[PDB]
Amino acid sequence: AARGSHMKDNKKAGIEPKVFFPPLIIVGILCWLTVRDLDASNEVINAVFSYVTNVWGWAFEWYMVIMFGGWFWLVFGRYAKKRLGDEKPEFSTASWIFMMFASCTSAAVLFWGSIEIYYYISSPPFGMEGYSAPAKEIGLAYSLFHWGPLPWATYSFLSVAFAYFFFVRKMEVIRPSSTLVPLVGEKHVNGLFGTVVDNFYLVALILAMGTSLGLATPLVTECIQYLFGIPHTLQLDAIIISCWILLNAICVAFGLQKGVKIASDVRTYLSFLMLGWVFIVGGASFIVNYFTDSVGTLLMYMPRMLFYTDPIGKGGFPQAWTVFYWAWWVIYAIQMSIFLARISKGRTVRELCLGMVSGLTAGTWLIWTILGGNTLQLIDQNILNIPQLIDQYGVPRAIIETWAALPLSTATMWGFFILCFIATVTLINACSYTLAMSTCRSMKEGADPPLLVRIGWSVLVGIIGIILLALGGLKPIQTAIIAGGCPLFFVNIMVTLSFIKDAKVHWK
Amino acid sequence: AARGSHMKDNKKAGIEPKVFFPPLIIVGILCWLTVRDLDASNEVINAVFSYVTNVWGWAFEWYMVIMFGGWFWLVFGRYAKKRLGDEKPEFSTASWIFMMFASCTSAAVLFWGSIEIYYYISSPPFGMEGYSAPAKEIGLAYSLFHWGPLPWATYSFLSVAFAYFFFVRKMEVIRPSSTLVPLVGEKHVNGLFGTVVDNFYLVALILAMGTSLGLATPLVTECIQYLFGIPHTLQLDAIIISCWILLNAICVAFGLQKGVKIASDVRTYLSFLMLGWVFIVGGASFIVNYFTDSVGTLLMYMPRMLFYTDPIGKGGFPQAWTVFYWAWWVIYAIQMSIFLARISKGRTVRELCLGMVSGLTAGTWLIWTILGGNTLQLIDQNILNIPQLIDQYGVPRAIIETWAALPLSTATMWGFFILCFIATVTLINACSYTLAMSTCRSMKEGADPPLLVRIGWSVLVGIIGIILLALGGLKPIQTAIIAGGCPLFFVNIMVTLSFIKDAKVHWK
Amino acid sequence: AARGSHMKDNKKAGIEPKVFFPPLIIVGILCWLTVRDLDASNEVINAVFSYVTNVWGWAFEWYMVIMFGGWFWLVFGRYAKKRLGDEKPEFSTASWIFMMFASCTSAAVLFWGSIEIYYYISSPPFGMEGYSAPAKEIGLAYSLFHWGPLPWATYSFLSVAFAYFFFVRKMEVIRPSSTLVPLVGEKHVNGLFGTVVDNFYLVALILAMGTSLGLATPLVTECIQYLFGIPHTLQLDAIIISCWILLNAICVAFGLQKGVKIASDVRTYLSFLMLGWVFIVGGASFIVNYFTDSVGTLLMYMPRMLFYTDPIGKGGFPQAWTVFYWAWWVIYAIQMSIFLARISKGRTVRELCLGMVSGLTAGTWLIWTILGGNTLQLIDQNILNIPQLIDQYGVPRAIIETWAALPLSTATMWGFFILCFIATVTLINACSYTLAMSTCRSMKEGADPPLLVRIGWSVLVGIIGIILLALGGLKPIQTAIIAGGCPLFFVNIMVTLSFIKDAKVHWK
Ligand SMILES: OC[C@H]1O[C@H](O[C@H]2[C@H](O)[C@@H](O)[C@H](OCCCCCC3CCCCC3)O[C@@H]2CO)[C@H](O)[C@@H](O)[C@@H]1O
Ligand SMILES: OC[C@H]1O[C@H](O[C@H]2[C@H](O)[C@@H](O)[C@H](OCCCCCC3CCCCC3)O[C@@H]2CO)[C@H](O)[C@@H](O)[C@@H]1O
Ligand SMILES: OC[C@H]1O[C@H](O[C@H]2[C@H](O)[C@@H](O)[C@H](OCCCCCC3CCCCC3)O[C@@H]2CO)[C@H](O)[C@@H](O)[C@@H]1O
Repeated sequence: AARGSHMKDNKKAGIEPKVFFPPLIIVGILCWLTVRDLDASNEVINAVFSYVTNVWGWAFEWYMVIMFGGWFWLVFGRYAKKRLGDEKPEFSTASWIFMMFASCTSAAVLFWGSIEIYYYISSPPFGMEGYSAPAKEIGLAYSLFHWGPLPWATYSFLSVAFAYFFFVRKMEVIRPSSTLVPLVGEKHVNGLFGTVVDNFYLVALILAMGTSLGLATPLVTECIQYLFGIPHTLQLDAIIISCWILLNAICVAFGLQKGVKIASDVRTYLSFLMLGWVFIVGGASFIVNYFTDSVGTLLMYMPRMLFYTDPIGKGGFPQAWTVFYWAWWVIYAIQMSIFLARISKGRTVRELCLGMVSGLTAGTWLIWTILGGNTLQLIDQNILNIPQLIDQYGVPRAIIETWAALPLSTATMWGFFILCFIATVTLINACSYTLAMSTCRSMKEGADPPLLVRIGWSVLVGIIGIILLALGGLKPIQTAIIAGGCPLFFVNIMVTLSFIKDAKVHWK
Repeated sequence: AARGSHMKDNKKAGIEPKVFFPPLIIVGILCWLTVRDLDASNEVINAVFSYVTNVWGWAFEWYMVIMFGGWFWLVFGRYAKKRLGDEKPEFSTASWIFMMFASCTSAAVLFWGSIEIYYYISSPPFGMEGYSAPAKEIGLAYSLFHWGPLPWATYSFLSVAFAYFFFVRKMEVIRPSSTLVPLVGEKHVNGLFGTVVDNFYLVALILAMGTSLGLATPLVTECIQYLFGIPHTLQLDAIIISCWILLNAICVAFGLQKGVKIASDVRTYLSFLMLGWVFIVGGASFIVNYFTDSVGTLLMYMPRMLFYTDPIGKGGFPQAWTVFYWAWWVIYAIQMSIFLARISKGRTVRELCLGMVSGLTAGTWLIWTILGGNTLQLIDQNILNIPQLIDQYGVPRAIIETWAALPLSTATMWGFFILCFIATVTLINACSYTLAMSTCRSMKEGADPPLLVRIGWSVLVGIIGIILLALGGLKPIQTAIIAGGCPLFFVNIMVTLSFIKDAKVHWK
Repeated sequence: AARGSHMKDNKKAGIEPKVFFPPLIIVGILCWLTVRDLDASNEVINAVFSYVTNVWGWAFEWYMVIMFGGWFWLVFGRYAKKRLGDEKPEFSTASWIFMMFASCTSAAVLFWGSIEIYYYISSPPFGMEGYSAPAKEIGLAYSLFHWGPLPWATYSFLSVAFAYFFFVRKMEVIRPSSTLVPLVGEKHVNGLFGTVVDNFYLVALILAMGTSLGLATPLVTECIQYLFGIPHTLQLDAIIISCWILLNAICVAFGLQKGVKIASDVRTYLSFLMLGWVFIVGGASFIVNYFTDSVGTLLMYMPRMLFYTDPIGKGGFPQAWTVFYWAWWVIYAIQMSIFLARISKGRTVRELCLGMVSGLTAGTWLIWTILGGNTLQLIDQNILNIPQLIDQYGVPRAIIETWAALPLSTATMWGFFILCFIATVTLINACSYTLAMSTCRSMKEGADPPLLVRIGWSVLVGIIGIILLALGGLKPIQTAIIAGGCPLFFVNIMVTLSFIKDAKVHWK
C-alpha cells in the first residue's frame, strides 16, 4: 500500500471492478437463462411487457409531461440567458444543426420509420376501425407525436444539465453517479449508492445496445437476401454480427478514428440521398399533402395523445406504442443529452432548447413522414400485403419490401444496404467506446479506452443481439427497452434534480 | 337627535334596518308562498330553471371566459408584481396552500363529487350515447373542467380586488356596496343603489346557504338510516337541522370559537383520510389511469366545453350542468374571494393567482376523481343500479350506496357520517356569522356579532333547507342557485370594475 | 433629349408605358379569348381551379401559417415597441377601430356571408354527412375561421412593413416594386425584374376587381327584379355596370370626392343598421347561442382547419373553400395593408397588430354570424329550398331570398338594395383610383390621377365583370382569384423579406 500513493489525482489506466464486473455478471446470467428455454423466456418476456406497460405506463407518461414542462421553464425562466461556457460556440449555427440533423440517421430509425404506420393503421387508437379513413388520417400524426418536438423537448433538461456540468462547473463526467454530488453528497456518490446507480445504468445501456443490433441486423440480412440471393437465417445474422465485431476490432486496434468519422459522414449524406430519393419517387405530392394534414391533426390531438391510457375500452394502444416509445426515449436520454451538451459549448440555455428541438425534429419528422408516407401508399394501393409478409417472413422482410417497391429497385436496395451497414459499424464503434469509458478507471482526458475492454464489450453486445434474434419478433426488443427504462426513469430524474440544486447556488 | 352625535366614527352595535329587514321580509315571503302549494311551486321552479338556463345561459358562459381572461392579465400585466400589503405573508407558503386545499372539504362537494359522473355518463354531452365508451371517457374530464383550474382562475380578479381593498387601501369591507365608491360615488354607495345591491346580495346568499343545508342534510340522514336503522324521513331531516341549530346556538352563546376551529381541523384531516381510503380500496390503479386519460381529454375539449350551448341538437346538456354550475361559481365568488384575500396578505398579485389556482384545483381534482372514479367503477361492474336507487329512494341514497360498497363498509360509513356532520356544523357556524356581520351596524373590528341576530339567521337558513327538502329532488336546489346567480352576475362585475378603476389611480 | 432634363425629380403627369400597356394587353387578350368560346373557357377555367387547388393548395396553407407566426414575432419580438412615425396618431383609438370596422362593409361580404354556410352544411368537411347535426355545428365555426383573427393576423406583416416604409423611411410607395430595393437593389427594381413584378401584380389586381363586380352586380339586379319586377338578365347586368361606370365618370370628372366620401359613410352606417335589423328579427337568441357554441368549436378545430388537405378521403373540401379563400386573402393583402398602414401613423408595431386584429375580426365575425345564422335557420325550418333556387335561378337569387324571408320584406330589400349599390359605387371609385395611380408616371403627392386613364380602367374592370357573368356561376370568379393569387404569393413574401432586411439596419 505504498509509496507516494495519494499524492495526486489517480492518473492510471485499467478496469474499475466497481462497475466492470457487476454488469458483466448480470447480463451474462440473463443471457444464459434466456437461452436455456427460448419458449419460456418468450412467455416471461410477454408477461413483463404487459405488466410494466399496463400498470406503470401512466408514470412514463407523466415523466414526459413534467420534462416537457421543464423545457418551458428553461426557455422562459431565470436561466434562459445563462451561457453554457463563456467561450464562443465551437461551431457555426449551421454546422451545429447539421450535427443534430445528422445524429438522427440510424438503422433503428429506418426500421420504425418504415413500419410503425402499418401498425397504427391496422390496429388504430381511440377505438377507430382498422384501415378506416380516420385510422389513416391519424397514422402519421402519431409518428409526428412519438418522434416530434415534444419528445425532443424532454431531453432539454438533461442536455442543459450536462452542458452546465461540463462547461460551467468544468467537471469531467462519464458516469451518471458523478453528477449526483449536489444531491446526495460525496459519501453516497463514491459509496454504494453511486455504485448501484452506475450499475443499473450500465445494464440498461447494454440491453439497449443489444436491441439496436437486434433491429439493425435483420434489416441488413434481408437486404443481403434480396440483393445476392443468400437466404436470411439465424446463422447469416450471427455471421454479419461477427463481421461487425471484427470490423470494429480492426478499426479500434489500428486506431482508425479518421476512417470511422468519414464513414459517419457518408452515412449522413447517404441518408439524405436515400430519403430524398424515396420522396421524389414515392409520391411527392401525396407526401407533402399528407404531412401538412398530419400536422394539424397532431396539433389538435396532442394533449389527448400525451395523456392516453385507454382505461375504459382497454384496446391497449398506448401501452403497445406510447409507453414502449417513452421507455426508449428515457433509456437514451443521458447518452443523447451528453452528446448534445458536447456540441453546444458557448450557447445559451434558451438557444440550446430552441435549436435542438428545431433541428432534431426536422430530422425525425422528415424520416417518418417520407418512409411512413411511402409505406402507407403501398398499403393503400395494394402493392404489398404487409400482414401476409410478416406472418410468413418477419417484420424486417416487410420493411425491405416497402423499399424494393420503389423505382430502380436494385439501385435503391444498394443504397439502403450500404446505409444500414455503415450505420451499424459506427453504432458498434460508438457503443463499445461508451461501455469501455464507463467501466474503466479514470484515465487522462482525450485518451482512448483499453482496447481489449472495448472489444470485449462489443462482443457481449453482439451476443445480446443474436439472442434477441433467436427469440424472434418485436416483443423481446420492446421488453428489453421497457426493462432498462424502469431504472433510468429514476436516474434521469436524479441528474436533473442534481442540476437544479447546484444551479440555485452557482448560477446566482 | 343629540348630543355629541357626530363627533366620531359610529362605534355602536346592533342591527342596521337598511339591510336587516328587506332580506328577512323577502325570504320570509318566498318561504310562505313555496309552502302554500308544493306541487305548483315545483312547477314554477322548473319553469324558472328552464328559462334562465336556456335563454341566458350564454351570458354565464361569457362571464367565465372574461374572468378567465382577467387571470392572464393579472399574471402577466402591470399588476403582476404588486404586493398586497407591504408586510411579509402571515403564513408559510405551505400552510397557505393547506388552507385552500382545506376549504375544499364540504358536504356539497361529497354530494356532487359522488354523483355527477353518473349523470354525465347516462345522459352525455355532444350527442354521445348513454353508457357508451365515449360517454365514459369524457365523464371525469367534465368534472375536471367544472371543478378545475378554469373556474378557480375566475375567482382571481375578485380575490385580488379584495386583498387590494383590505391591504393596500386598508378599508374595512363587509358588504359588496363598500367597494363600489370608486365606481358610483359615495352618494350612490350610501344611498339607495348601495342598499339594493347589498340586499340582492344577501338574498342570493341566504338562498345559497339554504341549498347547502338542503344537500348536506339528506346525506347525514341516509348515513343515519344506514348505520342505526332509523328510517330517512322529512321529519328526521327537520330533527337533524334542529340539532345543528341548537349546536350552533350553544357554540355561539358560550363563544366556543376554539372548539369550532378544532372541529374544522378534524373535518379537514378526516377528508384526507376518507379520500385516501376510497382511493386505496376503490381501485387505485384504475383511478390513476382514468385520471391521466381524463386530463388529456379535458385539455383537448376545454375550448369546446367553455363555449357549449348545444343550439342545434338541443340535448340540453350545457343548460343542465355548465350553466347551473357556473351560477354556483358566481354565487360564491365574493364570499370565497374574501376568504382567499384574508389568508393572502403580503403576497404578490401573480403569487396569489398562481398559488390559489394550484392549491384549490389540487383539492377539487382529487375529490371528484376519487369519488367519481369510485362511482364510475360501481356502475361499470353492475355493483349498483343507480337509476333504480334514485327512482325509489332519492339521490342521497344512491350516493351513500357508492360509499357503502367499499370494504369495511360500516367503518367507512362512520367516517363519512362524521365528515358530513362536522362539515355542516362548521358551515352553519360560518354562515350565521357572515349573515350577522352583514346585517348589523358597523361594529369595532375583531368583535363577534350580536348573538340573537346570529342565531336568528341560522334558523331562517334551516327553514329554507327543510322547505327545499319538502320540495324534493335536485331541481329546487338548482333553481335557487340559478336565481341567486342572476343578480350576483352584476354584483361580481361591479366589484371588479371598481377595483380596476381604483387601481389605475392608486397603483401607479 | 434636352434641355435641363435631369436637374430634379421628374414632376410631370401622364401614363408610364412600363406598367400601363402590358396589363392592358394581357387582360385584353384574355377577355377576347374567353369570349371566343364560353363553353370551352369554362372547361379550362374548371381545369385550372382543380389543378392549382389540388396540387398547390398546401403552399397557400403554409403561407398563412408562416404569416400567422410572423404576427407573434411582431407582437412579442424586438420591434413590438417601435413607433410607426414618431408623431401622435392622427385618429383617436375609437375612430381608428371604426375605420377598420367600416372597411369590412362590402358587397362581396354580403355574398359570401349569406351563402357560404349553405355549402358548408350541405357538403361538409371531415367526411361528415350533409345536413347532419355535426355539419351544422361546424358550419359557422368554419366562417369564424376563414374570416376571423387568423386570416387578419396574416396581414400584420405587410401592414407593419408598409407603415414602416411610409412613416419611418418616409418613402412614397405606390407599386410593390418600390419596396424591394433593400432586397434586390435599385438596378433590379428599376429594371426588368421590378417591371415584371409590378405587371403581374396589376394583372392580378385587375382580375380581382372584376370579380368584385361579378359578385356585386347580380346581387343588385336580383334586388331590382324583386323590388321593381324587372327580370334579371345578362343585359340588365350590362346596363347596371354601365350606370356605375357613368356614375364614376361623373364623380371623377367633376371631382366629387366630398360626395363619394359621404356615400362611403352612408354605406357604413347602413351596414350596421341592416346587420342589426337582421339580428333583431332573424332569431337573436339562436344567433347569440349559435355564435357562442361556434367559438368553442372554432378554437378546438382551428389547428385541424389550418393544415387541412383531405389527402385520404379526397372529399375536396379544403380545396374548394380554404385554398380559394386563402388566395382571396393573398390577392388583397398588399392593397388592404397599405390602407391599414395609412390610418396607423404614430401607432406602435404591437398596437397595430392587436388593434387591427381586434377591430377587423369584430367586423367580419359579426357579418358572417348574423347573415350565416339567418341563412342556417331558413334552411333548418324549410322556409327555403336553396339547392332548388340555385339550380333554377343562380346563387345570387338564393341569397336575395334569405334577405326577403325576413319581416318587413319590402323595406328590408330596399335597405339591401341601397347597401349593395352604394358599396359598388365606392368600390369602383376606389378601384379606378388605384389602377390609375399605379399605371401613371410619378406625380406630385396629394394629386388626383389623369381622369381619362382613371375612367378607362373602370371600363376594363366592367368588361371583366360582364364576361364573368356571361360565363356564369361561381367557378369563373373563383379561378380568377386563384390565378391572381399565384403570382402575389411571391410578391407578398418579397415585400415582407424586404421589410425584414431593411429593418435589421435602420431599426437598430
Ligand atoms: O422570481 C423567481 C423566478 O421565477 C420564474 O419562474 C417562472 C418563469 O419566469 C416562467 O417563464 C415559467 O413559465 C413556465 C412554467 C411552466 C409551464 C408548463 C406548461 C407550459 C405551457 C404548456 C405546457 C406546460 O414559470 C416559472 C414559475 O412557474 C423564473 O425562474 C425567474 O424569472 C424568476 O426570478
Ligand atoms: O402599456 C400598458 C400596459 O398594458 C399591458 O397589458 C397587457 C399585458 O402586458 C399582457 O400580459 C396581457 O396579456 C393577456 C391578455 C388577455 C389574454 C386573454 C387570453 C389569454 C390566453 C388564452 C385565454 C384568453 O395583455 C394586456 C393587454 O391586452 C400591461 O398591463 C402593462 O405591462 C402595460 O404597461
Ligand atoms: O436576441 C434576438 C431577438 O430575438 C427575439 O425573437 C424572439 C422573440 O423574442 C419572441 O417573442 C418570438 O416568439 C414568437 C416566435 C414564433 C412563434 C410562432 C408560434 C406562436 C404561437 C403558436 C403559433 C406559431 O420568437 C423570436 C425568436 O424565435 C426578439 O426578436 C428580440 O427580443 C431579441 O433581441
